[PDB]
Amino acid sequence: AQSVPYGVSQIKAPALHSQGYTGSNVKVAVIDSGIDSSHPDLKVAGGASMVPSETPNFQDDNSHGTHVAGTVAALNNSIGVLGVAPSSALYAVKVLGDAGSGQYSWIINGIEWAIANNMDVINMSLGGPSGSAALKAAVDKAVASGVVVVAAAGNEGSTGSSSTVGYPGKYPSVIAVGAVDSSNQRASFSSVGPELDVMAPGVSIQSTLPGNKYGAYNGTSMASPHVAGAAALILSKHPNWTNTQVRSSLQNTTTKLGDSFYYGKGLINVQAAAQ
Repeated sequence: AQSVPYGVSQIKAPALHSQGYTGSNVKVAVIDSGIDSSHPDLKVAGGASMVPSETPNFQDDNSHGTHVAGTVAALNNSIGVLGVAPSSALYAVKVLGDAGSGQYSWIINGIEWAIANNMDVINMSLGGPSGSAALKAAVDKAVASGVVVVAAAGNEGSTGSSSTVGYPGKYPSVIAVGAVDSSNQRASFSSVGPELDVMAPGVSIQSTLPGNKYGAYNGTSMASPHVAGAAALILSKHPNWTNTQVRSSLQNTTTKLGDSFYYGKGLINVQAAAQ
């Protein structure tokens, strides 16, 4: 029937959930490649595409769009699983190409559109080994206005001690998510860096998949979605709170996991950060 995903209880959205807050009047933009709107677990509120050749923003070939948009917010009924901002207003913003189309200029005008309709929560479960002057220009802008910009830190590992968190995650106005498992070990593929902010549910995180389906993925970019929603709902309770009031209540309440550079602050606790 309907199933609670191991990472959702493990941070504790459902403490906030049975408290009544699910992020009804919150919006998370899911900055990926799509979001099937005929998926029985998803209610998408709207969005757009920033990909030139891909009309529908509600066409996801690459499958990750939908996958991600499900730790964030699958159903509330008797089918599939259980999202973690299960009540958000969710904005399908497309900037990825099928196959994996990487145009940085797609990425930026994506934050944009996001700025322009008042997004409260921003989620980018992408990034790369090179940056760009603009990227981190905008990146500043969304938080400036008052958006909380949340990304995947990235899926490298070590390479000695320098740092494999990628862009826009490395740029400090962002909350970069490292993956842990249910035993709060950091996943061998989770990037390491100074610039690593918190740790989250990234291994075998099962979510929504097109054609009446669901499935599971290992990703610094499956954790990144837990993280974004704790925040919704943080906001749902303290909807008056600043974009910064919020980062703060997030950095300083996790669960400590292990040295800062594999783990960051450790594990994000929705119930501690919420109140």
